[PDB]
Amino acid sequence: LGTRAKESLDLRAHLKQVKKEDIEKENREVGDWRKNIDALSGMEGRKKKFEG
Amino acid sequence: LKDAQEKLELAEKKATDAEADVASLNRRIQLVEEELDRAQERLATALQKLE
Repeated sequence: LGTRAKESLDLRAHLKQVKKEDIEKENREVGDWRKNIDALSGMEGRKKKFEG
Repeated sequence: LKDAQEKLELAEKKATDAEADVASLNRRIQLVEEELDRAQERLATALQKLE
């Protein structure tokens, strides 16, 4: 019984390690943008839209 | 006539000045309204995220 429990736990732990290795590996892909605002109180362009 | 001449010139300059002022101020009010609306859309995005 102890041997069976040990082998089952070993297999489960090995699978969990294989998963968790890549789980911790590339977890920085969550870096994205937040798109805050600044009120753009300094835009003083001219009316020359020809490019559309 | 000379009196009329000066009156006409001064009124014309004043009119053109007022027109330029109001036009540029209209552009400014457009820009500030754009600021307000785009900020409001940011507000909606933030509200959805927090909820």
